[PDB]
Amino acid sequence: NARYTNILVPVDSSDAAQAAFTEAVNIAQRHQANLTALYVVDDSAYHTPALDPVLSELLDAEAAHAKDAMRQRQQFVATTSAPNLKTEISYGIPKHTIEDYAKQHPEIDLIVLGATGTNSPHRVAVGSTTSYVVDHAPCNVIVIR
Amino acid sequence: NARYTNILVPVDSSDAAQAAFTEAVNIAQRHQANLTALYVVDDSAYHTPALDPVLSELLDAEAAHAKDAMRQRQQFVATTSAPNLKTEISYGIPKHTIEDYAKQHPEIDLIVLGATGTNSPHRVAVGSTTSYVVDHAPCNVIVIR
Amino acid sequence: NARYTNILVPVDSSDAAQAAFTEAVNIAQRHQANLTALYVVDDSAYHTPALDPVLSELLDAEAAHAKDAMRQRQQFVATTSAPNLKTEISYGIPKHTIEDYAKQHPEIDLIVLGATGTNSPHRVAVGSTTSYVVDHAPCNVIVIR
Amino acid sequence: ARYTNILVPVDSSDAAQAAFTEAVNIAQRHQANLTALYVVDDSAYHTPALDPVLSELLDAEAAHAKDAMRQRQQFVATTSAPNLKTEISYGIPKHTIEDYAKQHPEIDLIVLGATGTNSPHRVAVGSTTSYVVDHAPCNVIVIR
Ligand SMILES: Nc1ncnc2c1ncn2[C@@H]1O[C@H](COP(=O)(O)OP(=O)(O)OP(=O)(O)O)[C@@H](O)[C@H]1O
Ligand SMILES: Nc1ncnc2c1ncn2[C@@H]1O[C@H](COP(=O)(O)OP(=O)(O)OP(=O)(O)O)[C@@H](O)[C@H]1O
Ligand SMILES: Nc1ncnc2c1ncn2[C@@H]1O[C@H](COP(=O)(O)OP(=O)(O)OP(=O)(O)O)[C@@H](O)[C@H]1O
Ligand SMILES: Nc1ncnc2c1ncn2[C@@H]1O[C@H](COP(=O)(O)OP(=O)(O)OP(=O)(O)O)[C@@H](O)[C@H]1O
Ligand SMILES: [Ca+2]
Ligand SMILES: [Ca+2]
Ligand SMILES: [Ca+2]
Ligand SMILES: [Ca+2]
Repeated sequence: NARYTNILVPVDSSDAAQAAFTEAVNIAQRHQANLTALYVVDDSAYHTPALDPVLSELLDAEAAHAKDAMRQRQQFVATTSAPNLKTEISYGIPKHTIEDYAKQHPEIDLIVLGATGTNSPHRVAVGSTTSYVVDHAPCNVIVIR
Repeated sequence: NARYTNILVPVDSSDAAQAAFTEAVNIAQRHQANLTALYVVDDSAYHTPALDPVLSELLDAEAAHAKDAMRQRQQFVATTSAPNLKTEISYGIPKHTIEDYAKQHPEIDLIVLGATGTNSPHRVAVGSTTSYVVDHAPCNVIVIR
Repeated sequence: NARYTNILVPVDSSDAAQAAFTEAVNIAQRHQANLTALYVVDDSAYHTPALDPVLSELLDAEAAHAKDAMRQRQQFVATTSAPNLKTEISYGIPKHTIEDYAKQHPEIDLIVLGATGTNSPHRVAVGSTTSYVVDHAPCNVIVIR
Repeated sequence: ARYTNILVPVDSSDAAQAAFTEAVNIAQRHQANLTALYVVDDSAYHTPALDPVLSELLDAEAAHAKDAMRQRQQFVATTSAPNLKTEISYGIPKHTIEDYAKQHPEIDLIVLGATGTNSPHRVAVGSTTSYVVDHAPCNVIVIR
């Protein structure tokens, strides 16, 4: 019977992304699929070179919070029958970085995304990351709400 | 342990939609969910009352063809372990009708869609019916490519 | 001191598109630009070859109605200081045809569009033809509402 | 009929500056008021302990946006455009631009670049433009 083999679940810090992760674990268990959770630290903030260290302080703190969240997720997955969890934090423009991750790891056959994220839940029904990735992903994409 | 209960798969006459239907059957099998396939006959063409019978002839043929496709899908589904298939042909503006179907049958907890359809596979990676439904659906949506 | 030289105003049969045309003539007058109004007859309806005559009867009537609206538009432009009006009725998928038209005539340096059209004013603030054209046009695009 | 009040939201990109330049061209022809708006995006993830770090960053970005505004004020003085209001706000850009137009309902044109700082090698129209075209109460023109 036909199955997903390699799932990607991009997550920001939002409850909607965490609900997408939870469903991605459920999908991974059902299909006995590999699972990768990816947080992108957005590094595109305008700055002159003089402000490099202030930007690093901000992003490295964001990265550390994201790593603490991934550690809790690894513990959670160990209580399920999903076979594994790889966790990854990378820096870049989130939507581009998600697209490139999928395209440059072509074994990935599903992306699981929250409908919304940290910025726009009381303004749109679907955020611009989700919309972009739906558009540009080389594989199936499921939007969780 | 959450599972889908009632899956809606909107189909046009395209191969992309038929691939979406095949996956919806796989999801319905794995979840033992109810499945409904829905073809919308687009009835919005410009016409004066004098041309009603001409348009009616064209739309009635399209409907009949869609019903032929549906009969074949019922036969397919009987070769699988999916519980059932409800088949529906509706007249309306496709993206609005899909949205309304999901909102008006709120037990629907997944919509399955092809990325593209009959019109633009050669111009876009995601068609405007998909993009509309991803935005406006009250439930999870999965885009199949 | 740049000016437009060759403006395209795609119209459907909606009031919103006619308000677009009205503004296109205003822009045309100001820049002393050439103006082209383009109505696309959507010929993408599902039909087998036995049905071509039924479809053609529908499309020819739509085309004839469009031609009468163009006649009225030529009359209106002659009451203004806008240099001219070319009118065109084409057959194809509307958003594709508009894109192709602007690429076929690269002199075109503005496309003027209504925000919405005949199908979706009660569902969206901007229609799918307009968003497609904003995305895909090789030149500036103004949206009229 | 003519435009009375034009808003031209700008980021720091060349695209946006081309948008600004056309906005001046439109403003002169119509003898419309012109406002240029730069929104400092303040949505970065951060805990309270990091408030002052983010403040430092955003305040520098704001300051650069002001140097751009000053150079634009000087350009507009060379033209017969009636005026330039310059403004710098803090918030989510696309939301802020929408709010600005609905909170100043005299605005009858928004002029935008097709793309901006982040995505010209990925999309033909950016997400800020997309959102404003959709949510604006008035005409919107996309410059490319
Ligand atoms: N930085 C990121 N890293 C990884 N995944 C992300 C990131 N940002 C968003 N996502 C994924 O995309 C989903 C939707 O977030 P998105 O950014 O589209 O919404 P939003 O922030 O509410 O709106 P917008 O950013 O368009 O204002 C999230 O639930 C998450 O799954
Ligand atoms: N008339 C319809 N009835 C039911 N579902 C449809 C209909 N039209 C499209 N869909 C669904 O949406 C999916 C994508 O089709 P969509 O219409 O968005 O693409 P397209 O025809 O290529 O592009 P567009 O119509 O934007 O030019 C289809 O695979 C199908 O699942
Ligand atoms: N067939 C056409 N020929 C020329 N221009 C068109 C055509 N259809 C739409 N347009 C142009 O696009 C503008 C917006 O129409 P659009 O089709 O996007 O909106 P809609 O019909 O309300 O929504 P949708 O088709 O997405 O449901 C119109 O005001 C017109 O300028
Ligand atoms: N922070 C801002 N303040 C004011 N105007 C802006 C801002 N950001 C973008 N704009 C306006 O929107 C136009 C398009 O920028 P947009 O942000 O949509 O493109 P992008 O940065 O290339 O893509 P994206 O942000 O979707 O990755 C700009 O040229 C500018 O006119
Ligand atoms: Ca976001
Ligand atoms: Ca379609
Ligand atoms: Ca339309
Ligand atoms: Ca941007």
